[PDB]
Amino acid sequence: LSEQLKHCNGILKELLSKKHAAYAWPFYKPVDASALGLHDYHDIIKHPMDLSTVKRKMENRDYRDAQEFAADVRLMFSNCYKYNPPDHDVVAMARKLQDVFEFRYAKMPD
Ligand SMILES: CCOC(=O)Nc1cc(-c2ccc(C)c(NS(C)(=O)=O)c2)nn2c(C)nnc12
Repeated sequence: LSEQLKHCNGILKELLSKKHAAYAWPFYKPVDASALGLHDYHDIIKHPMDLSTVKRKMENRDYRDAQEFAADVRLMFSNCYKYNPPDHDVVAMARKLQDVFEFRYAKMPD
């Protein structure tokens, strides 16, 4: 891990931590469209993403740089904003978790 990717790994640890679990847990595993009845989910969302996938990629040392890590995390959030109306509970949860991500990601030394 580069120093930037070590920083990203620490961010991932925080996003997965009990501190944020009350709004992070819908992002812990891939959206299960069949169980939830999200009929059009895989038509609307071309590239699903979630924290278990980010965690797998980081653990396997698959990210080439910090930008690749950030793109996945933002893809996860953007999918949630794209699929859901603005007043849905899960959009508010996404925003609270993204507050954590964007602030800590911005503090990455460069
Ligand atoms: C028409 C109503 O729209 C929605 O219900 N939307 C969304 C719902 C949930 C969601 C809820 C409850 C549970 C138990 C789960 N679990 S999981 C990760 O296995 O699928 C997920 N996540 N979500 C994400 C991300 N993005 N959108 C949604």
